[PDB]
Amino acid sequence: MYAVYKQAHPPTGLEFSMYCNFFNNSERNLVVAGTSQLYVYRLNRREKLELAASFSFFGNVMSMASVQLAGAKRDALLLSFKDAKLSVVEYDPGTHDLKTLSLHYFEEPELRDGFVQNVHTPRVRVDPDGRCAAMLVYGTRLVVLPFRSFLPSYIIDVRALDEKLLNIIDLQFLHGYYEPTLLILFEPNQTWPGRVAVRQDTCSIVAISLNITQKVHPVIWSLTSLPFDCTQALAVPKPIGGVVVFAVNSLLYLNQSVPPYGVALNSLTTGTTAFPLRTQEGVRITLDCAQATFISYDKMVISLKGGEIYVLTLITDGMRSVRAFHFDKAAASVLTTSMVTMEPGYLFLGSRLGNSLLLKYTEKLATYSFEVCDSILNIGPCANAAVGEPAFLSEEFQNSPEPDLEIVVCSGHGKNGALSVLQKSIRPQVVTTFELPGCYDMWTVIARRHGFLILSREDSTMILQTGQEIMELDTSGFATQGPTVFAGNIGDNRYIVQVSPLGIRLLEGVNQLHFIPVAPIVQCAVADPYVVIMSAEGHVTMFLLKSHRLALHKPPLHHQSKVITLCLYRDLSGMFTTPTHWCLLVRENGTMEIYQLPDWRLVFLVKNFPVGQRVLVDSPLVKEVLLVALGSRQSRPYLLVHVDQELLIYEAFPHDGNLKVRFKKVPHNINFRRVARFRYFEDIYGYSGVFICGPSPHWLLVTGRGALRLHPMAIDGPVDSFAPFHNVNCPRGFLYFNRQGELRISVLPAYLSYDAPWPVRKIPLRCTAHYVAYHVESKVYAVATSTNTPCARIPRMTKEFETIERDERYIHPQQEAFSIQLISPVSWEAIPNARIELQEWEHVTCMKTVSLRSEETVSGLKGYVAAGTCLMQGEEVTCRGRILIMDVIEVVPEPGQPLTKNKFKVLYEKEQKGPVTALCHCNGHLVSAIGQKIFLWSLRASELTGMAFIDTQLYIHQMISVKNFILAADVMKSISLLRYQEESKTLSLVSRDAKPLEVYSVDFMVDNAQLGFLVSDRDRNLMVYMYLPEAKESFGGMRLLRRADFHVGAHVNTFWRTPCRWENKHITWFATLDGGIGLLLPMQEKTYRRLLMLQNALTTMLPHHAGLNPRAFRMLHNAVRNVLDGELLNRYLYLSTMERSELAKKIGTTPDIILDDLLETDRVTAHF
Amino acid sequence: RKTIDYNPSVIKYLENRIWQRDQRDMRAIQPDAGYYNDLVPPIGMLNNPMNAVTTKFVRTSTNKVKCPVFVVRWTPEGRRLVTGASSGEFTLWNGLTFNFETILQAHDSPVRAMTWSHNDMWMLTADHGGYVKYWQSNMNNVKMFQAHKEAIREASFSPTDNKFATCSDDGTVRIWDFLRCHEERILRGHGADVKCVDWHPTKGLVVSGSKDSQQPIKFWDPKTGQSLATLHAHKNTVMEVKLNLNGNWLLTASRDHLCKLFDIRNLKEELQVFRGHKKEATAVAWHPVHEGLFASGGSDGSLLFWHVGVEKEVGGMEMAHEGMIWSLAWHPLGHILCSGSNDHTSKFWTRNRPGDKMRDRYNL
Amino acid sequence: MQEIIASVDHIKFDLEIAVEQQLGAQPLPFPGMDKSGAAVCEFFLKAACGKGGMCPFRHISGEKTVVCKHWLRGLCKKGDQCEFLHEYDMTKMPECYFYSKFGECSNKECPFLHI
RNA sequence: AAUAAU
Ligand SMILES: [Zn+2]
Ligand SMILES: [Zn+2]
Ligand SMILES: [Zn+2]
Repeated sequence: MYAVYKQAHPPTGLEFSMYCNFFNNSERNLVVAGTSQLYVYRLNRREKLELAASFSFFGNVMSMASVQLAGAKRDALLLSFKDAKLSVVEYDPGTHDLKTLSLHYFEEPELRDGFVQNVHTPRVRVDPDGRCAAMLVYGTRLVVLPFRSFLPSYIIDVRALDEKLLNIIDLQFLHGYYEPTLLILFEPNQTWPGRVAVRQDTCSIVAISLNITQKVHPVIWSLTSLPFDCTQALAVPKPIGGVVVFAVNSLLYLNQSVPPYGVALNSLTTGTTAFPLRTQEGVRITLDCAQATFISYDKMVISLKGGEIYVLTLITDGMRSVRAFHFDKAAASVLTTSMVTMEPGYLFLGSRLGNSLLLKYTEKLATYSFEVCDSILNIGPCANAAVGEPAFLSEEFQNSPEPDLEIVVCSGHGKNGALSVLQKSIRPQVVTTFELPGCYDMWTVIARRHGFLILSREDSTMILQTGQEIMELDTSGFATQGPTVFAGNIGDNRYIVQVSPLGIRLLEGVNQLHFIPVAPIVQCAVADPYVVIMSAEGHVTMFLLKSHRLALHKPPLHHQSKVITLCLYRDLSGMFTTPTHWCLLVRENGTMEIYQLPDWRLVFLVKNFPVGQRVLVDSPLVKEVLLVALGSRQSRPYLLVHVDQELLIYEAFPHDGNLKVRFKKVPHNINFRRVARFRYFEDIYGYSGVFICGPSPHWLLVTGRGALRLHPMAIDGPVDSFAPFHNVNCPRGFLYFNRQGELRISVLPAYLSYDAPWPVRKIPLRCTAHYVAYHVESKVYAVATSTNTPCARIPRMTKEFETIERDERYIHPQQEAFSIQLISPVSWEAIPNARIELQEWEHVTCMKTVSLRSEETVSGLKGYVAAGTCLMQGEEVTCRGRILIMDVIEVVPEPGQPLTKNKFKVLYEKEQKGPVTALCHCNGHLVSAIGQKIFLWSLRASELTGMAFIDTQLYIHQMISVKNFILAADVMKSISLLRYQEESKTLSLVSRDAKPLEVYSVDFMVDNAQLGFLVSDRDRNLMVYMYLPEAKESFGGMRLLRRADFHVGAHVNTFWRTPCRWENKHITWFATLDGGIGLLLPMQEKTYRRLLMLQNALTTMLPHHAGLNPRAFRMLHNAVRNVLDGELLNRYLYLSTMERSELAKKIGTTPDIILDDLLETDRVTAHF
Repeated sequence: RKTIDYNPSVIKYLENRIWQRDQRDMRAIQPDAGYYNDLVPPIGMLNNPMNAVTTKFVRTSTNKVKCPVFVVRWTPEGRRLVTGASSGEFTLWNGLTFNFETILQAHDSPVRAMTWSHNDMWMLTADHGGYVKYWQSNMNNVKMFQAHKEAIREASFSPTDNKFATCSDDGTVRIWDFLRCHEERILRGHGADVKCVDWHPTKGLVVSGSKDSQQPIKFWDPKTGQSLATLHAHKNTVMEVKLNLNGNWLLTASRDHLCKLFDIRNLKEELQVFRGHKKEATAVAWHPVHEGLFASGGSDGSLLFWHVGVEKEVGGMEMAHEGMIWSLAWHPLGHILCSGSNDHTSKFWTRNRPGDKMRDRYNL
Repeated sequence: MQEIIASVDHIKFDLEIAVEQQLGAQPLPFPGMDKSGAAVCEFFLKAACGKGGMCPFRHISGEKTVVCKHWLRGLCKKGDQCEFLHEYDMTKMPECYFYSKFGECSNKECPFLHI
């Protein structure tokens, strides 16, 4: 019934791109957006993209455009969302956010002309002159948005133009015209590729001059014979002018004053186009799904299907009348979903189903050579996921109760098809453990290898000399009669300084130079060559390295209120303007004051710092604060403050003699419910960041990509202290204390990239990964992959075959050849000679690991791997399948290849009496949908005997069982519910949803006693059904009744359950088809009802990005909203304490209780 | 023999769903004969309704009794097509190879109505004698009674199947209770033979097309039995009254060679008229998946495919079928269409295959 | 692997309880119906259902051996009173008519027993 | 056995 939706992995995969002036008019930026995310990238000159800002929307973007409005200092963004929503957003200096300028709703019921199912997406266009704009709404309404910043827009009934335009394909704003001219590529008389002998060429192009003031839109330059297969159209820039139409097997250039010039590409146009077409020489390609863009007025770059990159030149004479075309196959690249020419010499190839990569071109010595400069990690369409246990786990952590797992996803497609070994937390590879009692804090110094190691005890202090052998010292050179408060590197990794309550000592190494005596010191921070020590009463002293010898300089500070914390900073990249040294500071009254180290003039001030404002502008009980520069060359600083067992971390941005900087908070999921807590490591496996100790350890990493990443170390429980390490036996690695006083020498596992939001490894297979399954015995993964080959035979029936013979300008259809691999978790490299090659056309419809019963094992089950294939040979050849039951065995490994000890064993393979469209097991049986039925087989020695069959539906494509109940799923009709009574071999239909529905996948929502059937929809809806026989709508349980509803922002295809870290409730994780991972955690009635009030308050009394509505977004497609929104509920933690108190008092609950309810949903959702 | 299997197309669509987010990512099917495996069901290609203009001919299904077919209906799962002939026979044909399975004797009088309940369970019928019968999915008759004293021309279930409405040549529309099988109210007022009745998908309307020129179409109230409205749409003898599943349009089909799309919300303004039938339009079938596309069976045998928003016909087969078409039933997927005929026969039509010179006798 | 991390064997479900007791199962109407695909009565097997002929579920007897050939096709009207076995055991299937009388079996996917 | 092969 009740639940809460939480998002684990944000969607990956861009959809739109553009090179606009987002931040200011001086320098342009690359703005790329996925589904519900917008990223503004930079270019750092190796050429690496850097993330500038990211924003999340309560909607799925359907287009994007930019305008330089009259008098603006920026570029406005014309976002477009589903069902005719237009939002004009803009960057907002001083809040570092996306402000909204004008949001237009066009959801009148009369604009749709009575069409309930909307199959058209909005498409936003703009003039190159920045004079107008447009939007094709519902495919028949055109919202013209005039520009002088805005003017009262109007709607053009495109169907009521001088000629009614139907089935509009693409529309563009033209170049070099007196009035905004719009091209409309449309099909007045639609046709289909399979019906082209009676409707040969059905396309047209029309240009309409938009008169803004008089609202009159005449027609000029109409053409009415274009080939039927016209996919898109591009407007050639001003010097030449006109438009190019990207037919599937053709390319046109059209201008109003000159005849058309079209060239064919492949000889599939012989009888499908009567348009006068030439025959291109030396080129045979298809422009069916191909991005494109213009390098200059003459050349354009095309990225076809398959990723091949071409560079087409518009050969023209001195009259600028395009005379000829010239293609040339340049370096191939990813499958692109968008493209944009960033620089004079650069390009960007965005992609959703494959990593998006930035290119760079140079002239060959008319001809260009394309290199690659950067790529963006992309967990592409998550077709499948097979949760498994990591191969390597330290014997130290082998004794923990909670399971340690990992998920392997079938991401990408085609040439970019791969596997994604996703994990959530950091698992150290402990090398050596020392049982040291009492000591809690430590510091690793450098004397780059860490020469020493200083440990703090209650009364004494012992130092370990690391290197060849780690051994405690006994001689002089350090203070041992008392605890150490700080010990680090002063100078440039060439001097040693340790801080003691009685003073500060400067050491050159083993030896000690001199002792400077000094309210015992409680905290110290060092920024070379500046050392600052804070006493217990708030006194602050400054020390400088004056030649070496530390020098005393009392800082002039007026202590109106006592200083509670203080931090030291040293900026290398100029952002703290008006390298330089700054001493952050937090006062008792709540004011934060960035200072100047050389001088001491006040440079910043915030009136109420502990509150947690979402933006800090110039002029409780904060415990620790740390300001450190993270990123390439230490460019973008971050502020981390520990206040009232709650962590809030501020970014930094510039904004115009006080500091020309401002700090903005960033979303968060860390709850902390004198020993430092933020530990800065400069190089740990090649990473820089901060380690946050405490009850929930977390790792703060940000690479040259500039994007912040937070990773937890849940295994081994809380962490007391931490320190980086670099030894001869231990390479770049760390060193932390356990709650049980267990020092742990560790090293980060080397097979994972900690740049992604979740530590991931991409296993490029170079083929299409379809399924994945984990065999518990022998602990190996199986993978079903497909590779494309040209098709040279046409299956027929009478069997016979026909050979495909044509001319040399012919495009061969891509046939798929399937095969089942065996991926070893130990090295993530396929196992040689362990591969199953299926028949010629066999398409693996399903593949799962199945626990069929057996008697050899002590338990009643064995755990083979079961698959179901199917011969796809057109709609005219009867479709039949095969069940393939493979067991992974062990053999003596071949010498030199330890990974060849495994090998598939084909117990069973037979030609069934229909396609095996779905598979599952029930209490040790095998259930399989073979056509219009579901069978239930028993595992004999090497055969399968049938037990009970029943008829279900058209096409069952997803089955799953609990104990005796089978939850089928149909492509069109609905889910079902079938029950197996073991005593008598009968399969019975318990219930069945009575309404049509295009299902994607099914799973189970498990509560203590009730059982809900979580179902995913084509329209991106998540709903929970139930079997309640004592209700009225369901006669005797005959109907299944929906009890929960939710509209997720992405398609979901796979589910899996993990118990809450809550007596008998299970989480139901899913991975969306755009690289996202979410949860669905059940909840109690009281909790759901008392959080719905907070959700309503958040929806109503908060401003949202682009002015969107959260509540309207989540309404399904009648709606029974029993699923909370953990993404919208998260914004309550973002709010300051004052705003939290105000909203809580408004809704009638207390902030502490609301937090307790919110933080438990994170505590019990910390798996993987 | 011919065998139109939708499994390859459904598997191909299931494969595409993973990495194609709309039609904008769909790789272009080419008009070449070697592109047999690139098809997807109408569910895949959604913004190109052109594909489900089923003009390819698969096979002609005839009985050995040779009696005109008055109603054809597909089993809710599509497993087979049931055919109500003029002798009461219930011939069942396969749903994948369209081959004879079994011939029953359901009614003593010609079958005229056959509606499968909104759930798979039940299948109402009706014959020239007025009798109504209940059937299970295993073709076992469960109950029978006389609903009207004159031939029932149609029977339509409610959104929740507890009630169904029937129309008779007696000139009245009655509304019955499913389980009790007891008439509730007689919706009198048409004054002449009623030839169609369609229960609105959700709101609970009962529209009816009548042979009387004064009130050719009336809107009823299932509960109170009132007459919510009247509509003077056609000149004579509205043959088929069908409602769109979206709950907005009402498409009629009269004996004046015309089919008119009406908006139930606005009965004063005629929304669209579909000219192009050379003779009476005696059948209509909205598409299961494409809202806007529908077929049409003329009294000359012509079979036309229309769309809402397009002035001219999308394209059909004049002389698609000898005699006059009586009913049309799309396959639940929508990739096949069976046409009943007065010429003792029915025919199966499927989408064209890419790469065929459309020289068939029903095409050119 | 799904049954190892999260097991559903120690949880007594409301669905299990409901189907165990035939909860909310109203007697079917029209005594002449069949209602194929319905579970077997769990009460008639121990003592008695108490709703003979009106039961939503199926009442079974241990006498029939040959599998109903119409039930396979999905159209047999006798149903609860069918004189032939109603399970998928493919060892009591009828003997192939063509093999037994008209020589051999034309189709190679025949499930009828060949003797 | 009620059309398994119409
Ligand atoms: Zn019983
Ligand atoms: Zn039987
Ligand atoms: Zn045989």
